[PDB]
Amino acid sequence: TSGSIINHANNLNKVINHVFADKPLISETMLKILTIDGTTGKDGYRNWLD
Amino acid sequence: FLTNTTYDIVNNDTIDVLKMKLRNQGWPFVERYNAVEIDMSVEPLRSPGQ
Amino acid sequence: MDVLSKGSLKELLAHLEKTPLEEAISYRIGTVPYQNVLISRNEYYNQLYPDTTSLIDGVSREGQRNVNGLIMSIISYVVSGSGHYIPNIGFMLLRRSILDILTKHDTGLVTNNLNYGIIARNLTVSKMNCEQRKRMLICFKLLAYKDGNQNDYEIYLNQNIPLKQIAPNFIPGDMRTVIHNQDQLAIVGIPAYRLTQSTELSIRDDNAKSYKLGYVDWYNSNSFLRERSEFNLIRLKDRDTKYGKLNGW
Amino acid sequence: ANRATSAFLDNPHPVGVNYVDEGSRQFVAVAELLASKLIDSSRESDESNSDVPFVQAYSKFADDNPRHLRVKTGGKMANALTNVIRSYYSINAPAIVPQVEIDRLASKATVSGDMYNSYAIFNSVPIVEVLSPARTTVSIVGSDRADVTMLNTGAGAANITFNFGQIAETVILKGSVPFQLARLNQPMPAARFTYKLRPLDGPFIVVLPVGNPLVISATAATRIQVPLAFNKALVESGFQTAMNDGLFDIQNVNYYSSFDEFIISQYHAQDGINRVSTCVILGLALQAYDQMRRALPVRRV
Amino acid sequence: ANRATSAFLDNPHPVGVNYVDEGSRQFVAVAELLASKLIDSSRESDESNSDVPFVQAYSKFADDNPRHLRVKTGGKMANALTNVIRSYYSINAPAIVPQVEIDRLASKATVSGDMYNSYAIFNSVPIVEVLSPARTTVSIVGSDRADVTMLNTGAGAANITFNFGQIAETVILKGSVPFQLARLNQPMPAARFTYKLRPLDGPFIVVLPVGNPLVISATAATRIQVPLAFNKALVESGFQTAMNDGLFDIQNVNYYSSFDEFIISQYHAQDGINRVSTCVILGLALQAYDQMRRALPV
Amino acid sequence: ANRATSAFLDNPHPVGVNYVDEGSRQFVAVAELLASKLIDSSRESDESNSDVPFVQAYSKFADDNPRHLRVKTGGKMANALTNVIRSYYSINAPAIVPQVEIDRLASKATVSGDMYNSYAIFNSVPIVEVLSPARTTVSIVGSDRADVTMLNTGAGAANITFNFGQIAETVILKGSVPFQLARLNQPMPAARFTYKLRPLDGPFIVVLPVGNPLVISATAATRIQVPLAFNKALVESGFQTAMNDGLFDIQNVNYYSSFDEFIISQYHAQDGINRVSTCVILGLALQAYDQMRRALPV
Amino acid sequence: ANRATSAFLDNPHPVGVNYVDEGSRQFVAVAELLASKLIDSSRESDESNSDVPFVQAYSKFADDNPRHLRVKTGGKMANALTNVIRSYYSINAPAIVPQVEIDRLASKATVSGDMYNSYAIFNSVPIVEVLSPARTTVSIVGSDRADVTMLNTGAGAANITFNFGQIAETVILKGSVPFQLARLNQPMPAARFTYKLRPLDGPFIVVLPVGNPLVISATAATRIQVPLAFNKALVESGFQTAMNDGLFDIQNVNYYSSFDEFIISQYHAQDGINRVSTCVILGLALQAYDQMRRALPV
Repeated sequence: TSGSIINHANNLNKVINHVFADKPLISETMLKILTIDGTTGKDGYRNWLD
Repeated sequence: FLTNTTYDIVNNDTIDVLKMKLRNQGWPFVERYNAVEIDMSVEPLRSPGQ
Repeated sequence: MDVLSKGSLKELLAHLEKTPLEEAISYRIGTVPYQNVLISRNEYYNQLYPDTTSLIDGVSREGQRNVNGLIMSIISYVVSGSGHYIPNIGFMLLRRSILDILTKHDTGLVTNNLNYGIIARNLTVSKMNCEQRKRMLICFKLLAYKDGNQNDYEIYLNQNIPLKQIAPNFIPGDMRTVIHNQDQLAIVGIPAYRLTQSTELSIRDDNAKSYKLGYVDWYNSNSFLRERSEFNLIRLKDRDTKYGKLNGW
Repeated sequence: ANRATSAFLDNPHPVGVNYVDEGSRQFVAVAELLASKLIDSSRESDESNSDVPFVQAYSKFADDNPRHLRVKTGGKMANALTNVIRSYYSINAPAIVPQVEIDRLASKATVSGDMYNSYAIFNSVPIVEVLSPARTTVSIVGSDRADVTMLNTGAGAANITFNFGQIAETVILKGSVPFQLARLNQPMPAARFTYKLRPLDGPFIVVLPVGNPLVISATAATRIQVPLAFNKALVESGFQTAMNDGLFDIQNVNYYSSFDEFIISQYHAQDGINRVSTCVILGLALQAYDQMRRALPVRRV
Repeated sequence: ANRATSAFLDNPHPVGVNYVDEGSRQFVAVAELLASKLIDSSRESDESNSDVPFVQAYSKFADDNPRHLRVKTGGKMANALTNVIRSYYSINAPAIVPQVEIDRLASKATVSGDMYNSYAIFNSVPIVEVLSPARTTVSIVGSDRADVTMLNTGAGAANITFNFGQIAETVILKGSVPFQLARLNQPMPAARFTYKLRPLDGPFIVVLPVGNPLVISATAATRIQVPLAFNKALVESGFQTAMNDGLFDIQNVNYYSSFDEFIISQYHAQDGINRVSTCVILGLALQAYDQMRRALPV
Repeated sequence: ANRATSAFLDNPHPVGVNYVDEGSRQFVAVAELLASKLIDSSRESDESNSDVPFVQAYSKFADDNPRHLRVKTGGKMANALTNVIRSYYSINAPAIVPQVEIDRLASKATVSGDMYNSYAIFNSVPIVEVLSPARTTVSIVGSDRADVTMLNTGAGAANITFNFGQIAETVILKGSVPFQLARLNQPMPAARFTYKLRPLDGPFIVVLPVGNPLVISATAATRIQVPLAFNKALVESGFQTAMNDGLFDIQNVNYYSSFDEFIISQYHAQDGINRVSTCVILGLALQAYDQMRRALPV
Repeated sequence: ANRATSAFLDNPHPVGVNYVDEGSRQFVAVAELLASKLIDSSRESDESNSDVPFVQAYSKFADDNPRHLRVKTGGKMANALTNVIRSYYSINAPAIVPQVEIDRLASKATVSGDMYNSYAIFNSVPIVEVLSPARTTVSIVGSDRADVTMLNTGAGAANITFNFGQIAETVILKGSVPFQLARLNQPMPAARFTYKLRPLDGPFIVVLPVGNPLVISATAATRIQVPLAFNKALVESGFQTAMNDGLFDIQNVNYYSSFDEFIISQYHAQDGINRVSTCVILGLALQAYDQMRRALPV
C-alpha cells in the first residue's frame, strides 16, 4: 500500500537524521566498509537498515 | 553482439530460438519481469475520494 | 478472441489460413448441446435462472464424430470463439488450416452430402446476431464452391429472405472480390458505448461479454500489435501491404 | 440373512468431470485467497472507520468500483465461482463457464493450484454392511457417531458380521455393556468395553447374548489429501450456505448432511480415487463461497 | 392422537430488553476488540520475555496498571461485561450498570455496533410437533441431530405428521431403512433413504409400516444475521463459562446445552424475531467474556 | 439392583512419568511456537512467488536448510516430538530422547513453559454409575451426549439413582417427555423437560412411570487448567493423526475416540489431579504435532 | 475346508532393531557410493596401464595405502559393513560394531541417509490362504509366478476362496482354460482366460469344472519405498553372495530364495511397516557388499 511505503520512508529518514546528528551512533570503521562502493556514509547506513 | 551474427541472419527468428542462442552462449538475461501493483488510496477530504 | 476481432473479410480469411484445425477442436468434455438447465445469476435474481444450452457458445460441447460435426465445430469457432469435442481426429487433419478444410480437396473429408438447412438449425440461426450470421454464410459459400454445389447455396438463400440480403458478396476463388468487400464482421472490438463489468443473463450473452471484456484487456496488453508505432519492427511477411494475397485465389 | 447399511453411503451420485485441470485449480485457489482478503479488509474497515480497505479489496476481487445504489455481489468472480461449484457436484450440471474467464481470473494472484500439499481427518463412520442372523434385529443410526442397536430374540447367542470397508484407517468401538469381538476365524477374547480396529483386517464378528439389547457406538478417522489452505470449519459452513441458496438442487442427485458425509460416500464407491480429487476442489471452492458471501450479504429475512 | 415435541423448544423464557441500543452495541464491540488484544498481548509477552506488551493491553482494558500483589480482575470493564450478560439472559435481571459507564467504555475504541452485516448457520433441528396415531410410539432424542424412533403395534400402516416450523431453511431427513415421505395432498413416492425438505411448504407425512422400528435422523440449518466478528467457536465456549460461573442463575428461566439451542428456542416463540437481535448481542458479549476470562482467570 | 456405567470411564491406563520437568515443558511449548510459524510461513510462501519465508521457518525447526531431493521430515525436532508423545501416553513406553537434546531444542525460543495459566471447557459427560431396580432396564450410549434409555416393566413407579461424579461443573438433563428428578431426601418437583444440576450436590433420583420409555440426554462441562496457547480444534486433530500413525500402539492401554474422552477418564481415576497435569502437556504436544505434520506430511 | 498357503509367507522372523538411526543410514549410503567408485576405478585401471585410480579409491575405502605384498581386504569399512549386515537380518545378531566407528566412517562422503525418496516394484505373489472345499485338492508352487493346481473329484461344482494378503497392488490371473472368477456376493461373469484383480477388493471365488484340472498362473506387483540408488539387479546378487558367505547363519531364522521374497514376507507380518524400513536398509547394504566383494575377491 502507498501509505505503508510513505510511512516507512519518512520514519527511516527521521531515524537516519537523528542517528547521524551530534556524535554519530556508528563508528568510522563501519562507515568505511559501507562507503567502499562510493555512496556517502548516510546513504550506505540507510540501505543496510532496510 | 554476444553471438557472432548480423541482423539479417537473426531475422525471421522466433523468441524461443533467440533465447536458446543466448543461453547456450552463457547469457541469462533473456526474459521480461512483471511489476507488482501498489494499492493506492486518496483520502476524501472535501472530495469523495479515489 | 482473435477470430472474433477480425473485421474485414481479408483479415478473417487470412486468419483462417494461418490457424490450424486443432484450434477449432476443444479437447474438453463439455456437456450435452441441447438441454434445459437452471443456472445461477445472483446479480439480478435469487431464484435460479432458466436457460437452454446451445452449440454456439464459448464453452466446449459434445459433437458428433462424423464430417457434419467437424464442419459445425469450425463454424462454432468462427461465430462463438470456442469449438466442440470431437474425439480422435487424425493428426493429418489437425495440422491442416481451417481454410484448407473448407476449400481444398487434398483432405479426405467428403462434404458433398451436406445439407445447409440442417446445419443452420443445429447451430441455432434464430439465436445468432447479424455479424454471426454473416460469418456462417462465408463458411457455407466456401464449402459450396469446393463441392460444386453452388446451386444448393442459392436455393438455401432464396428460402430465407433476410439471409439473402445480408449474404456476403465475394467469389471464393478471386482475391479482387475479397479486397472490394466492405462488410463488417467484428463480434468483439473497442466499444464506442460504455462497457461495464456487470454480468448478463443468458449463457450466450454472458459468454460474449467475457470475450468483449477480455479483448479490451488484450487491447491494452503488450501482446497487442500497434501498427502506427511499431511498423518497422514487424516481419515483412506480417506487415500490412496492398499486394498481400492468399495462397492460390 | 438381514443386511443393514448406513444411509449416507447408499448410491453416491456421479460428480462433475469439468474444471479439473491445472488452470481451473488455479482459479479456485485464487478465489479462496482473494475471498480471505475480502473478509479481513471488512474487519479492518470497521476498526478504522473507513471503507477504503474494503473498496480496495473489492476492486481486486470484482474488477470494479461499486456504485452506491447497485448491490455488491462480487461481479464476474462470484458468477464464475457459483456456477463452477454446481458443475462439481453432479454430471447433470450445465458447466457453462468459458475458458477465457477462467484464465483471466486465475491470473489475478500468483498462487498454485496444489490439492495434495497436506491432509485432513474426516470423522464419518462407514458401515458398508452389518449381516445378522434371522431372529436378531439390527438398526444403524448416525453418521458422525454411528450407534448400532442390536437385540437378540433368538434362543442362543448369535454372531453378527461387521464390514467397515477398506478406506477408513482407524475405527474405535464402544458398547453399552462389555462385549466379545474378534476377526474372522480367530479366538474370541474376554469381554471389553472398547476395541480399536483396522478396517482392512477383515470382517469382524460380535457375539450377541440373549437378553438386554447391546448398543455399539462407532467412530472412524479417515485421512484425505487436501490443500494447505483447507479449513474444515469454513468448508462445512460453505456447504450449508450452498445447500440453502439452492445451488445443489439438480435432478437425480443425493443430498448429504455434511461435506464429511459427501466426501466419504464418494470415496466408498467405484473409481472413488478419481471422485475424491474432484470433491477436494469442490471443498476449497465452497470455502471461498462462504468467505465471499459472509463479506457480501444479499439475503434478508 | 399423541403429540411429541423437542425438549429444547419448550417454554422459551423472555430475554432482557436492556442494553440493545446503538451506544450499548458499540460497547460490546469495543469489549470484544479489547479482549482480543488482551489475548494477543499475553502471547507476545510470553514470546519476547517482556511484560511491556501485556502492561499496555491491561492498562487500556482496566484503566489501571497491573500489580504483583493485587489480582487481575479486569477493572470496571469486567464488571460491566458480566452485568450486561446477566441482563441479556432474562428480563428479571437487575440491569444495574448505568448509561454513563456504557458510553465511557464505548469511546475507548472506534468500532461500529452493526449487528446485521454478516450471517451464521446454526445446526439445531426444530421439531415443533410429531402427531402420532394410537398404538404408535414416537420418541425425539437430541437437538444437533434429532433421532426419531417410531414403531407401530397395529394391524395396518399408520401416517405420522411432521412439523418443522417456518423458520428453518432446509431440513435433511435420513432414515435407518428406506421410507416414503410426502407433503400434504401429494402422492407418496418410492421408498428412499434421504429427503431434502423446506420446512415452509406445509406439514409432511411419513408412512410407517408394521414391523421393525424405523429410526429417522434429522439435520437442519438456519441462517441468522450476526456481526462480522462473530465466532461460533468462541461464543460456545463463553456460553459454557457463563453458565459455570452462575451468570445465568436467575429464577424462572430455562437452561440449554449450547448457544445454538438457545437462539433457536427463542426464535420459535410466539414472536421470535424480537429476541433474535438480543440473543445475537448476547453471543458477541459471551465471545468477549470468554477471551477476557481466559486471559484473566479468577 | 443393576449398575450401568459410561464405556469411556472404565480402566484408565497409567500415563507416562517422564518429560514432566520444567525443561521438558519448555520444549513442548517451543515446539508449538515453531510449528505455528511453519504453517503460517507455508501459507505466506504459497501466496507469494518466493519460498524464502518457508526456508527461514524450516531452518529454525529442523536446524538445516531444506533440499529438493531430500524429504522434508522435520529434522531432530520432529523425531524428538514424536518420541515424547509416545512416552506421555503410557508408562510402558520407553523414554528414548535424552535430556541434553531436549534442553538444546528448548533453547531455540524464549517461552515460559507454564501449562496452568488458562483453562478450557471439556464436554465429555461422566456417568459413574446408574443404579436401577429389578424390573428396570437402563442403557447408556455416547460420551459427548449421553442418552440414557430407561424402561420399567413393574406395576409401580421406580426410583433410579444417577451419579455424575464430583469433577464435572454443571450437568444439563433433557428428556423426551417431562420427568421428575430431585436430590436425596428432597421432595419431587413437578415434571419438567430440563434439569440443571451440580454434580457435587449428590446422587439424583429420577422417577420412572410404567410404560412410555423415557430417554434422558445429558451434557456436561468441566474446567481444566491449560496453557494459553491451547486450541481444542488443533488438539483433536493431533489426537486422531497420532492414533492413525501408531504413536499410541503399545501393549495394555485403553483407546479413546477423542482427547476430550481421554482427559476426563484420567481425571476421574485415582490420582487424577496429577494425571491431568501430564495429559495437558500431551495435548499441547499433539497440537504441535498436528501443525508440523500438516506442513510436512510423510 | 482345507487351507493352502504360500511357503515363504510362513513365520517371518524378527529383524534387528539396531543401526536404524540417521547416522547409521548415512553410513550405509556412504558405503554404497564408495563401493561404486571402487568397482568403477578397478574397471578403469584394468582398461588403462596405470593402477592409480584403483589406488586412490582403495585409499578412501580402507583408509590405508595398498601394498603389493600385503593382501587387500577393504580395511575398517569392510568389517563394519559385514557386521552391520549381520545385525539387520536377525534380532539375535551380536551387533558389535561401535557407533563412534559408524559416525567416523559416514563422514568420508556427504550423502543423505534418505531411504524413501524413490520406489521399486517387487514380483513375489502373496497367497496368504486358498480356502479349499472337501474332495478338492489345491497345490500352490512358486514365488515369482504362482502355479495353483486344483482338482474336484465329485460331480458337484466347487467354489474356492482366494485371499491375496491385501498388501499387493495388482494381481493378474492366467488360466490354462477359461475360468469364472468373482467377488463375494457378486454375479458370476463369463469364462475368461485372464483377470485383473485388486487384492484390496476382498476374497475371490473361483468355480471348478469337474472334467479336467484348472491351473492358475498368478503374478503380482507391489511397490515399496526405496532409496534412489537402489538397483534390484545388484541387490539380488548381493543377497545370494551374503547367503553363501554364511552371513545369515543364526539360530531360529527362516531363509528365503531371493530378496524379493524376504521383503514381501515381512511386509505381510503384523509389524510390516516397521520391518520393511529395516529391510530396505539391508538391501542397500547388500548392494554395497556385492559391489565391494566383486572388486576385492577376498
